[PDB]
Amino acid sequence: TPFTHETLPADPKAAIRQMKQALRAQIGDVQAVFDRLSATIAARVAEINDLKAQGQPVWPIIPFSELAMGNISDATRAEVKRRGCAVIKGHFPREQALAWDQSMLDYLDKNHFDEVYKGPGDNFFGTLSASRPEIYPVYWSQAQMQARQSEEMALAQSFLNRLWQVEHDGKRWFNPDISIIYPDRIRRRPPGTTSKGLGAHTDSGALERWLLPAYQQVFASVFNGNVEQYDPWNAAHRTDVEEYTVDNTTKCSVFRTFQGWTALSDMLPGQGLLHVVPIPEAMAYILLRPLLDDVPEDELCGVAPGRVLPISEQWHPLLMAALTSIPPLEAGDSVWWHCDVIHSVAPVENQQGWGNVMYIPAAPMCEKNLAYARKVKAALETGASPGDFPREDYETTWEGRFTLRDLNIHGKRALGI
Ligand SMILES: [Fe+3]
Repeated sequence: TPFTHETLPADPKAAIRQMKQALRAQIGDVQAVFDRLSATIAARVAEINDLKAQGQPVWPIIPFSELAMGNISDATRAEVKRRGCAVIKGHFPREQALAWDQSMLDYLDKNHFDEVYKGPGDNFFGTLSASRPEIYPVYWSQAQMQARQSEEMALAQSFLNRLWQVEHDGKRWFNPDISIIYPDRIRRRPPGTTSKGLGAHTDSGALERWLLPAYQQVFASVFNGNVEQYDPWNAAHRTDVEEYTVDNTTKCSVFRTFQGWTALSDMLPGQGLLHVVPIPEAMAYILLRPLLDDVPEDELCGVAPGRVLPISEQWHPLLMAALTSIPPLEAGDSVWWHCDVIHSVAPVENQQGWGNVMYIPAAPMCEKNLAYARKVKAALETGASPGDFPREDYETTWEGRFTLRDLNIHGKRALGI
C-alpha cells in the first residue's frame, strides 16, 4: 500500500492517520469486528476466571522430567497454545540454580558493580506508569552463558519452537531445533525491596506493528476482518520484520517465539511477581483498538517510537481484566510467554526473599537470527553490551567473565561456528 513504512516515518502522526484511513476502509465495519473479537476474548476471560476460582494455576505447568523424556501429551501442547505461556518446573535442579545465583553475587561484587552503575542507560518504558524495574544489566556471567548453552535449555527451546507452524511457504520459516544465544540482562531484587513494578506492555515492536509491511503480512487476517482466520502460532513472515532503530534505545533485532526467564531464587506469592495475559490472540484487540472512533486520528493509544507498546485499563480494560500471576516458583524453575503476549511485573512493598531471574528467550535458528548471532560472538569476546542494548559495556573490563574457549557444542552452534 501507499500506507506502510519499512523505515521510521519522518512524520509519525501523518503516517498513523493514513494507515488508519486505509485500514478502516479495508476492513469495513471495524466496530463490528472488534465486538466479535471481544466476545471470543470475553469468553476466554470466563475460562481463565473459572480456573482461578477453582484454585488452578492458569499457566500450564510442565514438569521438566516429562519434557526431558519426550512424554508431553497432546492436551498439554494444546493448552500452552491456548494460553500462550508455560512454566517448566524443575527445569534446573535447585542446587544448580542457587549456586549460579551465588556466583552472580560474587561476580557483581568482585567487579564493584553498585559503585560504578550510572543508568538506566535507556528509557524504553516512558509509556508506562511503572517504568522502573529493579537494577539490571549484565550479559556475560558464567552463570548466564552456562544456562544458555546448557543441554537442558536446548531441550526446552526446541520443545517450545515446535509449537509454531513452521512449514507454510518455501517449506520452512526457521529451524525449531537450534536456537541462537541471545544474550540478555538479569533482574536482581534483594529482600526488603519496594518497587512499582513494570506496567503491562508487549515487546517486539510497537509502531512497526501497524506500519511495517512484514507485520501487514503477519496480521493480514486481522487487518482485513477475518479475525478468526488469524493464527498466533503461524511463523509466516515473522522473520522478515526488522524493528525501527532509535539512538541508543533498546530494540530487538531478532525473532523470538517465546520470551522467558530462569529463576535464580524462589518466587513467593504476592512478592511483585510476573503477570501475563494468557490469551495470545489478544494482539488482535491491540491492533484494532486504535482504529475505533473514540481514539484521536493520529494516535495509537500511547504508542510512541523508541518506546514499548503500553497496555492500560484506559484503552484495554478487557485485556487488563485478564491479567494473571505466575504461580509461586522455586529456584531453577523457568517461565515462558508467546512473543505477542501482554505482560507486567506486579509491585511489592517490603519483599520477602529474593526476586532474581536471568533473561533467556527461545529465538530459533534462521537467516535473520543468525545475522545477529554473528554479532553476538564479537561482543562475547570483548564483553561489550550486545547491539540490541544501550552501550553501557560494564563487563568489558571485569574478571570472571564467560569467554570464547568456554563454549559448548550447543554454544558453538547457537552462535553458528
Ligand atoms: Fe517485556
